[PDB]
Amino acid sequence: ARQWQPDIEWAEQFSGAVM
Amino acid sequence: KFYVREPVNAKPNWLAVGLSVGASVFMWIYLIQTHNEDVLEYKRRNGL
Amino acid sequence: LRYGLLAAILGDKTTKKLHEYSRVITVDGNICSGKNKLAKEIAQQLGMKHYPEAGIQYSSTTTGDGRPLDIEFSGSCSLEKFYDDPKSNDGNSYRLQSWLYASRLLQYADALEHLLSTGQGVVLERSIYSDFVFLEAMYNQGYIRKQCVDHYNEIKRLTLPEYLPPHAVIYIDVPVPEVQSRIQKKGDPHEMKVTSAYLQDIENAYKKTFLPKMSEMCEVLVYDSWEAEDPTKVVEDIEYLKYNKGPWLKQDDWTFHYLRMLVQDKTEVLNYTTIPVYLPEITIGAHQGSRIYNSFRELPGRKYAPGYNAEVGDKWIWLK
Amino acid sequence: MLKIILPSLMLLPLTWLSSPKKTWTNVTSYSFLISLTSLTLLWQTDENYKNFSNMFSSDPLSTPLIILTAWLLPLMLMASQNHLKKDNNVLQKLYISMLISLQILLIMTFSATELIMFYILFEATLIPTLIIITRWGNQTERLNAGIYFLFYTLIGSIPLLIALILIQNHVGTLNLMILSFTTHTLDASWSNNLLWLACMMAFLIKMPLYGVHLWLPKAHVEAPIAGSMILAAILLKLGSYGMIRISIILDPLTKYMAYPFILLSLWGMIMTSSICLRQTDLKSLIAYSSVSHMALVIASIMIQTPWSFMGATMLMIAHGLTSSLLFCLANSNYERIHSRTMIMARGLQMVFPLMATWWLMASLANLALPPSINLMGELFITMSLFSWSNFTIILMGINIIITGMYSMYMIITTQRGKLTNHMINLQPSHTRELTLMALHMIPLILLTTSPKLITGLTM
Amino acid sequence: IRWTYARSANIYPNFRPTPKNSLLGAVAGFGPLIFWYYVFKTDRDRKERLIQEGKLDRKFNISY
Amino acid sequence: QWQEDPEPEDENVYAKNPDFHGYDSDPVVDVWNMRAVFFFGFSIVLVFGTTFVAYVPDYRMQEWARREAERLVKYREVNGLPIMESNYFDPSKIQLPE
Amino acid sequence: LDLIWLEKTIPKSTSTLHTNMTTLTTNQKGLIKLYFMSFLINIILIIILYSINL
Amino acid sequence: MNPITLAIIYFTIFLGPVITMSSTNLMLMWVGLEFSLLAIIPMLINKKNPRSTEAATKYFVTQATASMIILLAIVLNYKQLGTWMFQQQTNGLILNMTLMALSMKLGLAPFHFWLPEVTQGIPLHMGLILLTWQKIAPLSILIQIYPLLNSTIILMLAITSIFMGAWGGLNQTQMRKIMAYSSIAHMGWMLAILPYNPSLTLLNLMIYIILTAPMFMALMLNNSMTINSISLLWNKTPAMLTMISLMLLSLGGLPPLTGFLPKWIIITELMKNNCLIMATLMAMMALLNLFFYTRLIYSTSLTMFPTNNNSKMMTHQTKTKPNLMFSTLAIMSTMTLPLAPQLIT
Ligand SMILES: CCCCCCCCCCCCO[C@@H]1O[C@H](CO)[C@@H](O[C@H]2O[C@H](CO)[C@@H](O)[C@H](O)[C@H]2O)[C@H](O)[C@H]1O
Ligand SMILES: CCCCCCCCCCCCO[C@@H]1O[C@H](CO)[C@@H](O[C@H]2O[C@H](CO)[C@@H](O)[C@H](O)[C@H]2O)[C@H](O)[C@H]1O
Ligand SMILES: CCCCCCCCCCCCO[C@@H]1O[C@H](CO)[C@@H](O[C@H]2O[C@H](CO)[C@@H](O)[C@H](O)[C@H]2O)[C@H](O)[C@H]1O
Ligand SMILES: CCCCCCCCCCCCO[C@@H]1O[C@H](CO)[C@@H](O[C@H]2O[C@H](CO)[C@@H](O)[C@H](O)[C@H]2O)[C@H](O)[C@H]1O
Ligand SMILES: CCCCCCCCCCCCO[C@@H]1O[C@H](CO)[C@@H](O[C@H]2O[C@H](CO)[C@@H](O)[C@H](O)[C@H]2O)[C@H](O)[C@H]1O
Ligand SMILES: CCCCCCCCCCCCO[C@@H]1O[C@H](CO)[C@@H](O[C@H]2O[C@H](CO)[C@@H](O)[C@H](O)[C@H]2O)[C@H](O)[C@H]1O
Ligand SMILES: Nc1nc2c(ncn2[C@@H]2O[C@H](COP(=O)(O)OP(=O)(O)OP(=O)(O)O)[C@@H](O)[C@H]2O)c(=O)[nH]1
Ligand SMILES: [Mg+2]
Repeated sequence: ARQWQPDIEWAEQFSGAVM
Repeated sequence: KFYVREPVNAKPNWLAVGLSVGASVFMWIYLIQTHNEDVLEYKRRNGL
Repeated sequence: LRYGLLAAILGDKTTKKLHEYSRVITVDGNICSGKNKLAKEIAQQLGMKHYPEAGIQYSSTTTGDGRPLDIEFSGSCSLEKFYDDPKSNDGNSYRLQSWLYASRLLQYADALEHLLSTGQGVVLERSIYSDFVFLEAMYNQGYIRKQCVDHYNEIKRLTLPEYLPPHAVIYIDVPVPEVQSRIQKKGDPHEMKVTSAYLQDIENAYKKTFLPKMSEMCEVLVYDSWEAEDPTKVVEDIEYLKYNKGPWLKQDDWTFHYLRMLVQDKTEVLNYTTIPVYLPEITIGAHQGSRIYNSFRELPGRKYAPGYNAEVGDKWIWLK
Repeated sequence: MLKIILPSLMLLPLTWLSSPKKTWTNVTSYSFLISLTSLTLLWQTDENYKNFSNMFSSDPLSTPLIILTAWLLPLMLMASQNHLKKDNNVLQKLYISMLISLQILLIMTFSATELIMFYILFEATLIPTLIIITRWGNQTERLNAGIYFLFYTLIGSIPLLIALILIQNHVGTLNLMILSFTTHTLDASWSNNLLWLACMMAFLIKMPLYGVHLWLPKAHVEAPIAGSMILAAILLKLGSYGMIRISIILDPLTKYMAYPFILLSLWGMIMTSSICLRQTDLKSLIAYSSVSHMALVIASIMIQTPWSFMGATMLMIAHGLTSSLLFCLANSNYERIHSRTMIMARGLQMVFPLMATWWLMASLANLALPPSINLMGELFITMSLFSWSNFTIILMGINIIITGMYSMYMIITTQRGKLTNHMINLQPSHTRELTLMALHMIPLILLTTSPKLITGLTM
Repeated sequence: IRWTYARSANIYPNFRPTPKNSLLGAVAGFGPLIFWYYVFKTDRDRKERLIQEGKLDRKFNISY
Repeated sequence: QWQEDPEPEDENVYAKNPDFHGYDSDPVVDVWNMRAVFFFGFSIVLVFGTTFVAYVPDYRMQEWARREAERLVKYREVNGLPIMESNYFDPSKIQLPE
Repeated sequence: LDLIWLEKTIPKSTSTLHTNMTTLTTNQKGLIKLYFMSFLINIILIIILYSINL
Repeated sequence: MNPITLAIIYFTIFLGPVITMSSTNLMLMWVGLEFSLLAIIPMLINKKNPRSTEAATKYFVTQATASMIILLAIVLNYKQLGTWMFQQQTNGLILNMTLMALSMKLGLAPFHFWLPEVTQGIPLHMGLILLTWQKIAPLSILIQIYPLLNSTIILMLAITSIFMGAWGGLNQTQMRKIMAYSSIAHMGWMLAILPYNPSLTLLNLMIYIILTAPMFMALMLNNSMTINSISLLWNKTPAMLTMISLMLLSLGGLPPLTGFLPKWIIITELMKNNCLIMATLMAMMALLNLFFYTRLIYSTSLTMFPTNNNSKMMTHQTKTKPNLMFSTLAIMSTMTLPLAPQLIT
């Protein structure tokens, strides 16, 4: 295995107007 | 040369270096003189 | 003394430097329409600096040692792979286009900073104002997605308005049947696979969007090929333009000052091309991204800021 | 202590100024030589504790813990060396720095002479530890484990800060000797009941007490190896060390305020032990094993008898070495198949006969085989808990039976049966992996020959 | 992988409180804890009662 | 999809170096790292650390207190005194509430 | 117990409560008209509070 | 703007607080509050777009209304006592109206709804000025009358500000709002301890300023307004992650960082006065700050968010920022707890 590092889906949760 | 665009820090800023070192020497010499003038003043005011 | 407010207040002002040939000229046209030759003789005749068309490696050759970098450090895109497979699902096409806009945007700032700091004029082959013609061609042929076009228009909207436009635009009109022939007699095996329907779309964007858009702010010169084949004829057409429109009329010392602070700060120039909008075409995972970043920093002269690299013979580090 | 602390502060410049090919050798060589110097603390020929200054001082409770911390640093460096081989140089030196920083704070935490100084150091350990679990953890869940670890501690620790300030605003000082020799009996008013919980919940969360323990199985299951080693061996014992230190000033409210927590520990330990029977993840099975051992430590401290303290101190040191040995062993498989499932790899004794011996000895320490100090703790905690009340033997009898099952079930499942022959990547055990186990087990055997060194304050 | 994930990371998302769960957790949670409280409290009250009236034989007991 | 490295493969640590000890990929750095752990770990700490702990004398007065208890159990038996008094502090010095 | 009810009661309900509050008090319409209208309520409450303490 | 305008406008911005701070008379203190209000306005609205114009408008009508209320207090007091300074004999209601107006000027909740929005519509460097230098003038007035302030009003405002600042900041993906709510929460701490020990309000202000200054400077390095923008720092200025993380933990009050000292000493001094309940809630809601500061640390230094292709050009280029002040303020704002006894007194 390899260390999990954030993907596109993970980062899109900080992309909105609010959290 | 190596860089196509010559670096801003191509050579030392001798003005800053001498000024940078100058202040440091001055502050240590002033600091040390001040300390002795305080230990003498401290002793003299207190009978030691 | 790096340019700044104190440099301007002590005398470094642009309006003194400008003369009649302190102009930005952009030579436009289709593929193999003679821009290279014409742009090189406009600059030589008028005493202007020539900027060859910004390519994949434009920013490799303006920094460091000026030598091309491995393609992973320089955009991870291939013009040759665009012509071999324009619809590959590895996102090459829009990666190539997005990278080309950024490099053009940087060359424009390099060109403008030269203009405003010395007064010498510049000639550029294409620019950030004509760059979109290639993008529109890709989308019409299905080579990129609609989301890629949105991401391009977003970056353009955040970077293009910051800058002054060219004084003059020198379009060279070459019909596709002649263009398609020139590409064939050029030689490059990959560039010969270009579809003529793609070339036409480059020509339609030019005449239906670029030229009407620029005539509202720039002196536009359209030359058929035979008119352009004698560059001296074109330069005599440039010596007598009046330049009576566009933003350059309303510029003073302190409008130039703040434009010069923008274009000398290359991270400020490129800032908005890197916005965190997650198109799979251009997004890079941390693993690949960190591998590349670390390999790049082990390159000769790239490990530390320019002037502090002992490998490439820098001196007096302990005093800089 | 400044001769144990200052040389340890020098492993940080030594980490950064060493060559890329010398960092791991140099630091791990000098870590051993620092754990040798900490043995000077053991030179206690009298009944007076060692007071080195107004800041630091060592007791028979803080000396075993201090030494266990210093000895664990070289162990964790060797544990972290093979899963960091693919990182660039600055990441390794940044990992080594976070481990050293955790050893420096931990030593200062056990040697501090004042409660406020204990609290700050006791809170500073969250930073290097949060960085370790999150930056170097493996799964996506490491982000939720850092939050659970950070805010269980902090929520418990804010009331403790309040209570410590009230103690000083009333007594004038937080020095542990002065508070010992001037302690006044507390009234049984409803305000002191809350002062008691304020002073205790911080440490009862870190143990952890049953109920508020869900941070531990989350933290362990996702920390890198050296994250689990320090967590299971020292950071849990911050709770125990704190409760012993501060419970002197809380009398007589511990005679009744402790009932809810003796009951959560005694019942809670059965709940956690029985979990280890049905736990599908090997690293998770050990983490619940820790929760059920600390239950006895909580229960024995709450009754404040010379035997109960003596058993808890022995069990603190014994659990420190044993749980760490188990995590290292589970890691050794994990660094081969990159799976934590306990049933995935089986029959490993066929190809790792020596590593299967360490498994057996770790497992026998966990189920407290006489004469190991694991039993001495369990046995002296039982003796005291029996005198406290005679029906606690019912619950400790059960927990002892369950503790045998999940210890051997752990060994039978992974080391016996047929080999899972598709695992062609079962490389022979490294010399490094075997040294790591010998370093855990030899001290544990030596401490059994000289139990006097870990009897604590009462004995 | 599916089995181990179904039995850990996927339990809570698929848990909905109901009357039978809530009663079961309430009884499972505090049921045993209340039971033992009265066993120990009752025992130690009988022990503290018998030390005030001296009716205990702590004859050779000197460790606790 | 997005640009991303493929997952690195399953390497055999013994393939190239059959005497790999577990510490380093470079054989020479690798053996000296094993040697250091064994020397400072086993020859120095465990041996001398164990010795230094075996010769700490009179540890916590476990030895003095026995030597002293024998002195007291003798002195008190010959002089007819009780082996150990019920009260610790002399009742003379304790002024009780009236 | 551990996987469900001990999560639900402590860590999960604490995160639910505070997410609930940060949602109520952060969804403001951005209208200065409404802000001053609340600033008006605040002022009256201070007047009332001080009034009943004379 | 040309150098004459900057010299005039930046001098006036500096002049205001110095007039308020050096003035014995209340009308001259009010005058300094006007200088700051007037001269900041052109700075805020310099970029001239729909958002900075709304920001400069919301700011003007808020701060002008608060100014008129302060002036009413200064004038009702001159009617009552024939003097231009607040006395022990000043009417109680005169003091409370001054407090509410000044808190409206500081941004203390519940008079806070303007601050996060104004900070959002303006450039980063003017957010730095607005969230730092602009707080000294209203605070210097308050510290001059701390024997008179009603503590019940002050503690309700501080408790509100610590709660609203925590809850507000928990929901924000815009960095400039995270800084405004950070400010609101810290002003709660400065204000809670004001009527008891005004020296601790100056310690908490100074430590907040030297933490908030480099944090803005860090965001001004790449002009990063979002959590996703700041997540690219590992591929843009990775040298910055070590000190961004500590400053964020330091802003969070975590030991053993300098930012623990202000909360710890305020709590200590609050309980010297028997302010147990308020102190406990304050410390318990300061925990919520650390959560959304931790979430930021997760996105930047403890993980690597996906990066984009065009960021490779960014690396070929050379930056001339940050300056020598960022490093000086970063170290002092994090590694100065061992000097705590020299900071409190
Ligand atoms: C969820 C978090 C829980 C918070 C826990 C905090 C710890 C609890 C502390 C005990 C409760 C407060 O303890 C309080 O101490 C103060 C002084 O310190 C005393 O209280 C009293 O103090 C003095 C007299 O001493 C009086 O003038 C005053 O009016 C009154 O407050 C009482 O002793 C008790 O009311
Ligand atoms: C007696 C004193 C003890 C008090 C202890 C209180 C500790 C408080 C811990 C705060 C926990 C915050 O918990 C926060 O929200 C939930 C908790 O399920 C986690 O979130 C997780 O579960 C939720 C379900 O609700 C999912 O939406 C999410 O995808 C998943 O990651 C967050 O990743 C964590 O950040
Ligand atoms: C007095 C203070 C004591 C409490 C201390 C504060 C601890 C923090 C608790 C509040 C914050 C946790 O808040 C928790 O955030 C998680 C983050 O996943 C939210 O969960 C969210 O996860 C992801 C990303 O955020 C979203 O895609 C999802 O839809 C949503 O559920 C939870 O709905 C909320 O419960
Ligand atoms: C920044 C603080 C430090 C500086 C301290 C203040 C002293 C500054 C001295 C340098 C002054 C230069 O400021 C000078 O301003 C004038 C207006 O006044 C500008 O001049 C402006 O007005 C003139 C009027 O004839 C026109 O040409 C035109 O509208 C415009 O250029 C100059 O372009 C600038 O050179
Ligand atoms: C006694 C008198 C006291 C005088 C006090 C002076 C305080 C120092 C003021 C420093 C002001 C300079 O700080 C400010 O820098 C920022 C960059 O961060 C510039 O701001 C810039 O923002 C972005 C990108 O950064 C650009 O698109 C914009 O056009 C430009 O304004 C401002 O043009 C400059 O004004
Ligand atoms: C109380 C104990 C002390 C606590 C000290 C806090 C230490 C800082 C913790 C936050 C983490 C620092 O953040 C860390 O930054 C370094 C370089 O700065 C990054 O380092 C890595 O990435 C960057 C580029 O991406 C490279 O320059 C570097 O060589 C590489 O190893 C790590 O990926 C990141 O995790
Ligand atoms: N997709 C894409 N291709 C581009 C872009 N700019 C240049 N190219 C390609 O890169 C090559 C650049 O050469 P050109 O300058 O356009 O044509 P030429 O052969 O050099 O002829 P002249 O320059 O006019 O003298 C062409 O083959 C173009 O297809 C672009 O913005 N997008
Ligand atoms: Mg070309």
